[PDB]
Amino acid sequence: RRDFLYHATAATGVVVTGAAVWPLINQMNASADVKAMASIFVDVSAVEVGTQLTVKWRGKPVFIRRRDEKDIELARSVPLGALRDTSAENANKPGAEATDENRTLPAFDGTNTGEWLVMLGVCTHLGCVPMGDKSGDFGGWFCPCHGSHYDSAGRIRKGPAPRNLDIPVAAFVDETTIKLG
Amino acid sequence: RRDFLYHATAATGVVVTGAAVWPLINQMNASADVKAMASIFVDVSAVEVGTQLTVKWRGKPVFIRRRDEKDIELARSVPLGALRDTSAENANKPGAEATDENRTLPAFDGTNTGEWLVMLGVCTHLGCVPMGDKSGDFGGWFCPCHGSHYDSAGRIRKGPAPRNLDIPVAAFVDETTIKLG
Amino acid sequence: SGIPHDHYEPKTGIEKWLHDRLPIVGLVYDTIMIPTPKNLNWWWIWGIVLAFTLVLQIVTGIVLAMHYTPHVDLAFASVEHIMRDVNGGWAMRYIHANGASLFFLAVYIHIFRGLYYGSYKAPREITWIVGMVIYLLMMGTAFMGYVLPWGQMSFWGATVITGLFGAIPGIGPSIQAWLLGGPAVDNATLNRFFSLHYLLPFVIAALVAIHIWAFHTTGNNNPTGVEVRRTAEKDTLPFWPYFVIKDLFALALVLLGFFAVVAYMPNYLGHPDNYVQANPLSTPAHIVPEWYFLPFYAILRAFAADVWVVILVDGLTFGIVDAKFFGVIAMFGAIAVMALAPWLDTSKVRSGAYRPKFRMWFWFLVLDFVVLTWVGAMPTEYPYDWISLIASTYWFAYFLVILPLLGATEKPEPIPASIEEDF
Amino acid sequence: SGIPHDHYEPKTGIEKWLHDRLPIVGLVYDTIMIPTPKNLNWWWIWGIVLAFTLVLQIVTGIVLAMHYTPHVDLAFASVEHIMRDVNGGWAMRYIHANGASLFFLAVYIHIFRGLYYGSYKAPREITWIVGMVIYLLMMGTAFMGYVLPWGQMSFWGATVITGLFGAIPGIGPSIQAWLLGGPAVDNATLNRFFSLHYLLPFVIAALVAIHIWAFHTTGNNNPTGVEVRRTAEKDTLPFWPYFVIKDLFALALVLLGFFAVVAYMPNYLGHPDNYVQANPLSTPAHIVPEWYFLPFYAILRAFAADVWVVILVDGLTFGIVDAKFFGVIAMFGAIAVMALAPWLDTSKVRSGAYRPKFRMWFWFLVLDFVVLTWVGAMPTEYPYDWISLIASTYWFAYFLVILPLLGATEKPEPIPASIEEDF
Amino acid sequence: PDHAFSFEGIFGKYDQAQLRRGFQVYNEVCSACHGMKFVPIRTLADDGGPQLDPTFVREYAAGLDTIIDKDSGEERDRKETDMFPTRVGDGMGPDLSVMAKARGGPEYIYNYVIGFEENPECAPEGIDGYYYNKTFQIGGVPDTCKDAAGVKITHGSWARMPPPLVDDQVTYEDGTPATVDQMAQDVSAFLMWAAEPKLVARKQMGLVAMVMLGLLSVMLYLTNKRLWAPYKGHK
Amino acid sequence: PDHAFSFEGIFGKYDQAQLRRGFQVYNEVCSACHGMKFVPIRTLADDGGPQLDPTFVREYAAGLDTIIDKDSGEERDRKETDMFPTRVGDGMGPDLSVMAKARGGPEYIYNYVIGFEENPECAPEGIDGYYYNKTFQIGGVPDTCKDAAGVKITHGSWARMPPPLVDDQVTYEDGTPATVDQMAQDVSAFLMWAAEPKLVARKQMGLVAMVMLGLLSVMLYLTNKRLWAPYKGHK
Ligand code: HEC
Ligand code: HEC
Ligand code: HEC
Ligand code: HEC
Ligand code: HEC
Ligand code: HEC
Ligand code: FES
Ligand code: FES
Repeated sequence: RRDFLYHATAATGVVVTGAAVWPLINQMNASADVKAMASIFVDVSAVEVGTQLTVKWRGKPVFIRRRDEKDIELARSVPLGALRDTSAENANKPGAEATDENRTLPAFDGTNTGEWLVMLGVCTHLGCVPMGDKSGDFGGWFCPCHGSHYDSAGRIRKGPAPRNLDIPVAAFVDETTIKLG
Repeated sequence: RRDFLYHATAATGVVVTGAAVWPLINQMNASADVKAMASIFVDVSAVEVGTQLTVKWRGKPVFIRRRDEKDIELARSVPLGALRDTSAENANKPGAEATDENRTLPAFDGTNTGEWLVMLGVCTHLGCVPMGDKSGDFGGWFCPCHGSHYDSAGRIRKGPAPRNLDIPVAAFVDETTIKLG
Repeated sequence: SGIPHDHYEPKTGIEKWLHDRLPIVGLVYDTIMIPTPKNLNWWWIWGIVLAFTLVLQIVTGIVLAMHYTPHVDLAFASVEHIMRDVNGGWAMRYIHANGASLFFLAVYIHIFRGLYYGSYKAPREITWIVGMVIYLLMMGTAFMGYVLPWGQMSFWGATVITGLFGAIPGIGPSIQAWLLGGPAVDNATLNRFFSLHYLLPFVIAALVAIHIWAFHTTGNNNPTGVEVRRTAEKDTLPFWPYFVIKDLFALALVLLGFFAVVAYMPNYLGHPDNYVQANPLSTPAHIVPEWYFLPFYAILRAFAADVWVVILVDGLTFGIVDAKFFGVIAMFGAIAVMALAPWLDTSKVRSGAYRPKFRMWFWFLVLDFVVLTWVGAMPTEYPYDWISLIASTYWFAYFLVILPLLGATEKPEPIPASIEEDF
Repeated sequence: SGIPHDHYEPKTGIEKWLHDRLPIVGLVYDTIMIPTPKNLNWWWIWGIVLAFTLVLQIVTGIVLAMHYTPHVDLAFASVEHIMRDVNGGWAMRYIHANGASLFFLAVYIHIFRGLYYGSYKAPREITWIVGMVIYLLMMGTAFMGYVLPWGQMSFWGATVITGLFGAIPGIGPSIQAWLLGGPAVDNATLNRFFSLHYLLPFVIAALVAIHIWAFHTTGNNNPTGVEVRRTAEKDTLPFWPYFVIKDLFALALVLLGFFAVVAYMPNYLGHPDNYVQANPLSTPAHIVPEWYFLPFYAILRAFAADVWVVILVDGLTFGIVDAKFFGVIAMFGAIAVMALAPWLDTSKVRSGAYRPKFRMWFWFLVLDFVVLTWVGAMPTEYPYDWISLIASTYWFAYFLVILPLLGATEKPEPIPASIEEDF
Repeated sequence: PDHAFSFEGIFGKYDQAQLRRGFQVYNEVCSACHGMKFVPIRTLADDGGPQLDPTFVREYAAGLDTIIDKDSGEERDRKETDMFPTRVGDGMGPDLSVMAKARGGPEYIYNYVIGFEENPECAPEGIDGYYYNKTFQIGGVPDTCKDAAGVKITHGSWARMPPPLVDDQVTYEDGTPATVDQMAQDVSAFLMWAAEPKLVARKQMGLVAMVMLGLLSVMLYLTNKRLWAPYKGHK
Repeated sequence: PDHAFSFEGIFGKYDQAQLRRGFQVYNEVCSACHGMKFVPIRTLADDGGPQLDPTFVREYAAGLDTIIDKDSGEERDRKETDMFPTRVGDGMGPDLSVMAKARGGPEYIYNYVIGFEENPECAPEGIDGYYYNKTFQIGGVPDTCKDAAGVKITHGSWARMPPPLVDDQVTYEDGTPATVDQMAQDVSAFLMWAAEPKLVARKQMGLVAMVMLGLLSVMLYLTNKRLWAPYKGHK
C-alpha cells in the first residue's frame, strides 16, 4: 500500500541514518587509553609534617597535608550547624556526617585521625586549585577563581562552592606510604 | 582632476594590497629554525690524521677521514675495470670517472688530493652506517646490515650495494675547517 | 521601486555568452547597485569592518596552522618558533590575537547601533536571529582559540568554562567528559579545540551569506522610522561607489589605529600569565578569562545567596535549582532575551531618535554593559557584589519589562516623513 | 517552458512571513523541481555519488583531525592511537582512505560519461572548466593527504612530485624550497600539507556550488543531441521524487559495495610499505605513488630519448627544453587539452550514440586510460616504454586531431527528434 | 594444505588458546631481540584476543624491563598502561607490532620461521654471521648463486636472524605437542592480533551493514519499480 | 628618575653594548640556576641584538653543558643549533626566556634584583633558607608582619633566590663601572631581548604602515569629498 510502503521506506532510512550517526558521537567519548584510571603509591617519607604535600594523579592534584594543632582545634571546634556541606564527601566511607573524626583520614593502620588529611585539591565550584599554606578567612584554603573560603578540614565556607573538598579512596601502607586508588 | 585622483587612489590601493600579500608568500619560505641547517661547518683542528672523523648533519653522518699511505696506494692502484660504480658519486664535480685523483677531495685551497676524503657515511643499499677503522676484505668500510665491502676511496665492492659512497658539496676554509653545504 | 536594473546583458558578446552562468548578473543587479538611503551616518560601516576582520582572521589563521603543532609538549614551542624564526611571525600572531579584539568591539557597536535604530523591529527579525547565532559561534570560536597556546590562562579558563556544563544535574558530568575528551583537560581537548577552531569560521561565513541575503531582501534600516518609499524613489542612492568609498575610508582609519596598536601596544589587551607554560598543579591569581566575556562571567558569579535581593534562597524551593545552575540559566537568558527582543518591544514605532525615555534607558544600558565589563575582573568582595547584582537586574529589566511599557506610553514625538531629509 | 513554479508563497502564514529570507523559494523552485528529461540512463547518478563521497570525506577528516598530530615524531603514533584506542578508529580511517579511491573512480565515470554524450559541447563550457579546476584541486588534496601518515611511501612520493617543480629552469629550485619549507622534506612540509589538506575541500564545495548553479541554468545533457524543447514540455519530468529516488537507490548499492570492501578488503588498494616508518636514508622498491596518478606518472616517465619516435632529441634544439621539463609539459598538456576539448571538436552534432567512428575512437581512449593505469606501476624496461609512448601519443592525438576530422566528416546517422522517446 | 588460519575468511574470531600459546612463545623467544612498542599491555585483557586475567597482566608487566618516565627521570615499576619494550640495536631486529600487515601476511611469518635449512649445494660454505632462509626475499646472495644478470637462483636469501626454535623449545600448559610448526602458527596468529586486534568487530560490522543496506536497497527498488510503472507498461 | 631603557618608546633599537654586558653577566651569574630553553644559541649573531662573532658563538656553545641527542642517545658537542640549557630543580629556578613578558616587565626585574635589603624591624630574625626582597609580591610573609586580616604590611615578600650580586662581581671589557645597578639594567635588557628579539622590526613595520595607511586614507577622503560634492553644496 501507498502509505505503508512510503512510510516504511522513510523509517528504514531514518534508522540507518541514526545507526551511522551514533558512532560519530561515540568516538568523542572516553577512549580505552583514558579508561585505565588506576591508583598511585605516594610516600609521605618525612614531609616535615604540617606544611603540605601535592602529587599529580588522574590529571588533578591530590593534597596530602599533615595537621597543625591550631588547625586541628579550629577543625574539631566546628559544630555541624552553619556548615554548608555536612556530607563528608570522602568516598572511603558512607555519607556519615562531615565530622573531623570521620573527615580527617584512616589511622596509619593504627588508631589516630587528627594528624593527616588527603583530599582532592579541586574546587567544587568549577574545578580550580585553591591556594594552601594557611590562607583565607578561616585558616585553610582560598580559591582565587571566584573567592571560596575552605576551612581546616576542607569543608566549604564563604563562597559559591557548594560542597567541601572530596576525599578519594585511600588506605595506608604501614606507616610510610599512601595508596591513591 | 577626475582621472588623476581616481587612478591614484586605485594605484595606492594596489600597492598596499601587494605589500600585504608578499609576506603571506614569505612565511612559507625557510624559517629561522631551518636556515641554521643548510650551512654546517666542521673544525678539523688536528684530528690525528689517519683514523677518522664523523659529524651529524641532515640526520645522517658525514665521514671526514684523513688518509693512511697504505690505504692511499691501495686506492690509487685500482683500475676502473672491475669497479662496480665508476661514476665518482661526489656532487662537487661532474660525472667524471670514479678516480682517486678526482674522488679524494679538494686540496686545502692548495694543491694535493691524496690526504683527505669526506663522504656521506650512508650505505647506498638501504642506508645503514658502515663500520670504519680499516674493516672488510678490502681495507676500507664494511656494512653489517647485509655485508657490502667498500674500498679505501669508498667505491662499493663485494656486496649488493650498487654504488659507492657519495661525496657532498664541500670546500675548504683555508687549511683548518670544512664547509658541508 | 526596488530598481534591480539587471543590465539586460546588453554590453557585448562577452556579457551575452555569460547567459550560461549568471554570476555577474547577481553581483551587479543586487550586491553592488543596492539602493541605500542618503540618511546614513557613520554607524553603518561596522559591517564592512566585520567582514574584513573575518577575512583577516581566517587568512592569518590558515598561515599560523602551518607552524602550530597541537600537542601539550609542542604548542608553546611552536608559537615561539613562529614569533622568532618565521618571516612575519609576530605580525600574524599579533594581528590574529588583537583582530579578535577588534572583531568583538565592532560587533558590540554593530549590535548597539541596532538596538537604537529599531533594526530588530519588524520586518527585520531574521537578521537579528542570524546575528545572535553568529555571536554565539564566534564566542565559542575565540574560546577554543585562546586555549591553543597552552599557556597558563588557557588551561584554567577552559577548566571553568567547561565546569559550567558540568554544573547542571543529571547530564552535566557526561557532557563535561564528552567535551574534554576525558575527566580533565589534556591533549585530547587541544585537538578538539584546534579542529573546531579551524572549522567554525566557514560556518560563520555562510551565516554571513544569509545575513547579507536577508538585509538585501529587506531594506537597510536608516536613521529614521521610514522606508525607501517604493512606488521613482529619488532618494536611495546606490551602494557603489558612494557608500563603498565611505566605508573604505572609515576602514582605512580603523586599520591604521589597529596597526599602530599591533606595533606599539600589542601585549596590552593580553594576560601576561599566558606567557608561562601550564602547571595543572598551580593556579595563578586573577584568572580574568578575557575582556569580551566579562559581562557574562559577572552575571554568572553574581548570584551567590549574598544579598537581600538574593533570589537563590527562593529558587531553592526546588531542590535541583541550586546556585550554579541558576547563574548558568541567568547567562543563557541574558542572551536569549536579547534574541527575543523583537517580540517584546510592543511599539508600532521605530528609531529612538523619536523616543526620549528610550534614549535614557538605552544610555543606562550602555553604561551597564561597560560596568559589567569592569566588574568581571574585580573580586567578589563587597561592594562589587551589589554592583554586579544591580547591573544584571537592570539588563534583564530593560529587556523584559521596559520595552513593553514604552511601546505603551512612548509617543510624544513628531515622526519624520520623506526619507529625503534635505535639511 | 523552464517552469520554475515558485509556489507563489501561497501555503500559509508561515510561507508568507518567509518573504524575509527567500530560502525555501530557492530550494523548491530551482534545486528540487528542476525539470529533467525522461531519457536518463544509469550514468547520470555519479554526481550524487560524488557529492555524498565529498561530505563523507569531509566529516571523517574533521573527526580524524581530533586525534592526528602533525609532526614527524607523533604522526604514525597518532594514527595507531586512532586505529586502536579510539571508538570507531579503523572505520574512519578506512572510510577516509578508500572513499578517496571511490571519489576518483566516480569522477572518472562522471568525466567519460561526459566525453561520450557531448556534455562538453556548447552551451556547457563553464561546467567543463569548473570540473577540470576541481579535478586539479582534489588531486592536489589527495596528494597532500597521502603524506600525513609519515609512512615510507609518503616521504618518497612527496620527494618526487616536488622534484617535478624543480625540474624547470630558473625558478625550479626556488619554488621547490618555497613549497617544501626547506631544501628537503621535513615537519614544515607536513604542517603545510595538513593545513592545506584541511582547507581545500571547502573551496571544492564552493566550486561544486558553481558547478551545480551552471547545469541548473544550463539543461542537463540528456542521452541525445536534443534539448527539452522549451516553448508545455510534456517531457522533462521533475527531479524530486523520481530521479532523487533512482540516484539514492544506486547510491545505496554503491555504499553497500564500499562497506563490504572496507570490512573485508580494506588494505587492498593500499601500499604495505606505508605501514613502516620513514627512513630518509633508504628507499624501497617500486614506490608506485598511487592508482589515480599512474596515467600522468607514465606520461611523465615515458619521454626519455629511448625510441625512434623520441621527440626529445628534436626538442633539444633549444638547450633549455630538456627531457624532464618536456615530460612535465606533456603532463600539464595532457590535462590542458582535455580542458580545451570543447573548442577543438568542430562538430555541429552531439552524443556519439549517432557518430560511429567516434564510438570506436572513444573506446580506444578508455582502453588507453586503463593501459596507462597499468603501466605506471611496471618498470621502464622494454617493452613497457614503447607501450607508454604509444598510449600517450594516442591520448594527445585523439584530443588534438581526431575530433576535428570527425566534426568534418562524421554525419552518417539519423539524429533523433522528440526527446520524448516513447519506444 | 596451505594451513589456513581461523580468521582467514568472513568469520574466525581469533581462537584464543592459539593466541595464549603464541604469547608463551613470544615472551620467551622472540622478545629477546624483537619488540612491540605499538602494543599496550592492557590489551591482553580486552576482548577479541587473549582475555587473560588482569592480575597476571600487572605481574607480567612489573616483571619486564624498566621504562623510566615522561615527567621525572626515574626508573619506574613499568605499569601496564605503558607499552611493550623495544629492542633496537646491537644484534636486534625490527618491531613486530604491524609486521603482519607490512608484508598474505601471517603466512609470510609462518613460511619464514618455517625454513632455515642448511646451505644448498651451490655455496655450502655459506657466510660468516649470516644464516640462510628459503623464503626471505630481501637478503644478500653470494655471487656463486646469482645468474648471468644478477638474479638469484635460490628460492629465498640470507637473513640476519638465527633459527628461533628447535624440536621442543617450550612446554604448553594446556597440553599439546609443541613442535616447531604449531609454535610458528601460534606466534603468527599472536602477531596478527598485535596488528589487527579489532578484526572480529570489523566482521560483525560488515555483516550488520551488508544486511541493513541490502534491506534499504530492496525497498528502494520496490519504490522505483512502483513510481516508474505508469511510464513502462505499454512497451 | 624611572631609569627608562632605550627601547621604551616608539624608537630605541636595543643598544647592543648594553646587551653584550647583560650577556657577560647572565652566563657568569644567572646561568648557574636559570636557563633559557626557548632561546637558540644562533640568535647571538642575528641582527637587532648582540651581533657577536659566529666563531665565538660556536666556542661558547661547545663550552656549555651536554645536550645529548634526539635520535641516538649519546652526549654530543652541544651545537649552536641547539638551545640554551635548562636548570630545573634542586635549588634552581624558572626559565627566563619570556619572563620579561610574564610580568612594565623589565622594570620588574630591575626593581627586583634591586632590593634584597636586610629584614625589617618587624621580623629581624626572618626565616631560615628564605631571603627578603622589596618588590617580589608572590612570597610568604611571617605572621608577625601580617595585618588583622592576612594582608602583609611589608612592601615585598620573601623570595627563595639569594642576592645575585655584590659591589663589583665582574669586569667589563669595554671599560665601565660595574656596580650592581648597571648590571641589573643590562641583564634586564638582555632578558627583554631573549623575549622580544624582533622589536625593532616591529617598530619599523609600524612606521611604514602608519605612513602608507595615512596616505591611502587621505586620498580616500579626497575622493569622498569629491563624489559627495553635488549633494552637499546647497546646504
Ligand atoms: C635475535 C637472536 C632474534 C630473535 C631471537 C628473533 N629474531 Fe626475528 N629478526 C632478528 C633480526 C636481526 C632480523 C632482521 C633480519 C634481516 O635480514 O634483516 C629479524 C627479522 C625478523 C622478521 C622480518 C623478516 C623480514 O622479511 O624482514 C620476522 C617476521 C621475524 N624476525 C620473526 C621472528 C619471530 C616470530 C621470532 C620469535 C619466534 C623471532 N623473529 C626471534 C633477530 C631475532
Ligand atoms: C640560584 C643561586 C640563583 C641564581 C644565581 C639566580 N637565581 Fe633567579 N631565582 C632563583 C630561584 C630559586 C627563584 C624562585 C624564587 C621564588 O621565590 O619562587 C628565582 C627567581 C627569579 C626571578 C622570578 C621572580 C618572580 O617574580 O617570580 C627572576 C626574574 C630572577 N630570579 C632573576 C635572576 C637573575 C637576573 C639572575 C642573574 C643576575 C638570577 N636570578 C640568579 C635562583 C637563582
Ligand atoms: C586557519 C586557522 C584559524 C582560523 C580560521 C582562526 N584562527 Fe584563531 N588561532 C589559530 C591558531 C593556529 C592559533 C594559535 C596561535 C596563536 O595563538 O596565535 C589561534 C589562536 C587564537 C586566539 C588566541 C591568540 C593567542 O595568541 O593567545 C584567539 C583569541 C583566536 N584564535 C580567535 C579566533 C577567532 C575569533 C577567529 C575567527 C572567528 C579565528 N581565531 C580564526 C588559527 C585560526
Ligand atoms: C546580533 C546581531 C548581529 C550580529 C552579531 C551581526 N549582525 Fe550584521 N546586522 C544586524 C542587523 C540588525 C543589521 C541591520 C540590517 C538592516 O538594517 O536591514 C545588520 C546589518 C549588517 C550589514 C549591512 C548594514 C550595516 O550595518 O553595515 C552588514 C554588511 C553586516 N550586518 C555584516 C555583518 C557581519 C560580517 C557580521 C559578523 C561577522 C555581523 N554583521 C554580525 C545584526 C547583526
Ligand atoms: C578535516 C580534515 C580532512 C578533510 C576535510 C579530508 N581529509 Fe584526508 N586526511 C585527513 C587526515 C587527518 C589524514 C591522516 C589520517 C589518515 O591517513 O587517515 C588524512 C589522510 C588522507 C589520505 C591518506 C590516507 C592514509 O591512511 O594514508 C588521503 C588519500 C586523503 N586524506 C585524501 C583526502 C581527500 C581526497 C579529501 C577531500 C577531497 C580529504 N582527504 C578530506 C583529514 C582530512
Ligand atoms: C572535469 C569534469 C567534471 C568534474 C571533475 C566534475 N563534474 Fe559534474 N558535471 C560535469 C559535466 C560536463 C556535467 C554535465 C552537465 C550537464 O549535463 O548539463 C556534470 C554534471 C553534474 C551533476 C548533474 C548531472 C549528473 O551528471 O549527475 C552533478 C550533480 C555533478 N556534476 C556533481 C559533481 C560533483 C559533486 C563533482 C566533484 C566533487 C563533480 N561533479 C565533478 C563535469 C564535471
Ligand atoms: S572555581 Fe573554585 S571558586 Fe570558582
Ligand atoms: S644496508 Fe648497507 S648493505 Fe644492506
